Amino acid sequence: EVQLLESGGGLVQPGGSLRLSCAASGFTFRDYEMWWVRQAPGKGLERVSAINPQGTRTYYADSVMGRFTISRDNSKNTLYLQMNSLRAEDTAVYYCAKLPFTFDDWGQGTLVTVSSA
Amino acid sequence: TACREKQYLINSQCCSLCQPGQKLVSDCTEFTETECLPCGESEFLDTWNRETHCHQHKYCDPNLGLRVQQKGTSETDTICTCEEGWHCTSEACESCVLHRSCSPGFGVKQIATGVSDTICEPCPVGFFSDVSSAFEKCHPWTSCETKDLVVQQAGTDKTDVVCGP
Ligand SMILES: [K+]
Repeated sequence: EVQLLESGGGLVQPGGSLRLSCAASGFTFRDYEMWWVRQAPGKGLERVSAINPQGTRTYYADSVMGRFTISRDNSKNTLYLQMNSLRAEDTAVYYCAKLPFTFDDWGQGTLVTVSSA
Repeated sequence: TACREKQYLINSQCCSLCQPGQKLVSDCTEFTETECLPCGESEFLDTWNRETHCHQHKYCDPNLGLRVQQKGTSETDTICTCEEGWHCTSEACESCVLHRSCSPGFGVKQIATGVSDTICEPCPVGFFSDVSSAFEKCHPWTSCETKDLVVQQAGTDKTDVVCGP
């Protein structure tokens, strides 16, 4: 019944910025720890960021610390990721995950492409 | 009686078992050995046996996050694993989880994909962790010595010190 609908992902120029969102339904969102994870095509799965239910405690990967911001709207039941100072390495499909992180507990993904097209 | 090992099979006489990768088709006689026939395609038998049919190979459901690590043979079952960096929930790898969490009274030592699942620790004295979390480390107890406050409630590995004046 868990639905996680990522959006905001598109083609952006290096140095630019994007805001991703994950709209949750089918569970009490405000009570669960959420994560952002990215997967570059071919390349390995990477844990980007995480947030506690209240949005008072967070985690960031060294590769995204200082440039990325995880946040949540527990009224709208939505998770956010503000991506600033974007680089080509950040080109990946971005997913959001719900604790206990089953293969059912993650979204469809949102493609982020960082190039000069 | 008794009957030798890796031969086993007793029923008025001592018959040889079938080798792994072979089903039992005919029992042995006074002058004839046990008749064994190899397992069919998609089927296996992993032990010296007296089984008349082979078992089918397990499938690694992609919707479960499973990927075939080792294709099954007539002697061994298919071995499955997760996508990466997904972690198996059991030694059998019948389901995957992104990572495991550390329950209250436990704090993290991170999860970095590819064998690197979350390392949990049980919160030393002077530290606590309420919440189940996959990133939260043990947090230190309040103070009740800073503003020269009391103590009022002890402080657990799950709860923090509560202080009055
Ligand atoms: K904990």
